[PDB]
Amino acid sequence: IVEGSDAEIGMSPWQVMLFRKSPQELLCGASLISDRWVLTAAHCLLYPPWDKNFTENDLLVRIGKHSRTRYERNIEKISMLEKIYIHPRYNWRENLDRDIALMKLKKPVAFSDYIHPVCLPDRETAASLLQAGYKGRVTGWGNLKETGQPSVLQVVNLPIVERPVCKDSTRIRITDNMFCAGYKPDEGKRGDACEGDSGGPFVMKSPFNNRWYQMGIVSWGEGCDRDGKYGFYTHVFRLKKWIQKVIDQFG
Amino acid sequence: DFEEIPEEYL
Amino acid sequence: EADCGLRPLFEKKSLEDKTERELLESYI
Ligand SMILES: Nc1ccc(CNC(=O)[C@@H]2CCCN2C(=O)[C@H](N)Cc2ccccc2)cn1
Ligand SMILES: *[C@@H]1O[C@H](CO)[C@@H](O)[C@H](O)[C@H]1NC(C)=O
Ligand code: NA
Ligand code: NA
Repeated sequence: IVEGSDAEIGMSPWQVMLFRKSPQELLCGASLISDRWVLTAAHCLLYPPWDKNFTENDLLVRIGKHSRTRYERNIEKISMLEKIYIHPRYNWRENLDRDIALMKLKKPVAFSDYIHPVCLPDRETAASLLQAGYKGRVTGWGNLKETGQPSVLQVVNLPIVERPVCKDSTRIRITDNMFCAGYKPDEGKRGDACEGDSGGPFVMKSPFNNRWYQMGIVSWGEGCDRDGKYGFYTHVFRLKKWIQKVIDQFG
Repeated sequence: DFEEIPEEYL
Repeated sequence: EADCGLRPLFEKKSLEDKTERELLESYI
């Protein structure tokens, strides 16, 4: 996260770290959506241009974390993966269309002050909240600058941007399965997700019921925090029928 | 670098 | 989950984090 700040303790209790077993390193962010299911970006698991194709046994999920590098004894919980599910129409060839994946844990994780699931939006919450100017919150342990790495989880609040402005900011083909967020050059304020924040959540706190909903997944950007560029996020609601199909079939 | 995690998690 | 999106250290104890108001103010 570029131009963000340290998270408060328990601020994002759905935050998940995807962790490579060997070598031991951060792979991505992710989010907890139930006691057995974690949501992330498909490119965190499968990206052939970079020879990335992880299997279940390659990976761990670390839940309840705040420090990036510490083993947070008695706080974090570490889970093994039973199965990965990647969207069948995930477009790794071109533009990361449908950049979404689910991971089922081998065993349920115990909730705590530090570990708690985020809600997924329904149609009405998404329609109400996914509006230009409305701000969401992005969190992660990724790079602090485009060109180091944080001691603890970083957070930044960013406004959703009008679709024509998103489209006009890039040569990449944008789809309805994406939205973009970030400040415009004339708005002064700054901030973006960056490499290493992939797969983490873009959340919004509904003013109707005071619950946090995950509207997006960190997907892509061209550089990080560049003037005139925006961060692109997987549109969770648009892909929720697939999420529900996987959980209903394999839960 | 990352602090080693308990071996039980492999 | 019926309890989703309600944080133990914030919503569950009626405490606000330091920047959630910025989100609320943007929801016009
Ligand atoms: N500001 C940022 C920057 C990076 C990230 C994390 N995500 C990635 O790094 C992804 C994974 C695949 C490549 N990539 C990129 O984002 C490429 N820079 C653009 C691209 C976009 C689409 C297709 C190919 C390429 C989030 N926020
Ligand atoms: C990725 O890995 C699996 C094997 O573990 C393989 O079946 C698949 O063809 C690989 N490449 C993809 C999905 O592009
Ligand atoms: Na209300
Ligand atoms: Na920007």
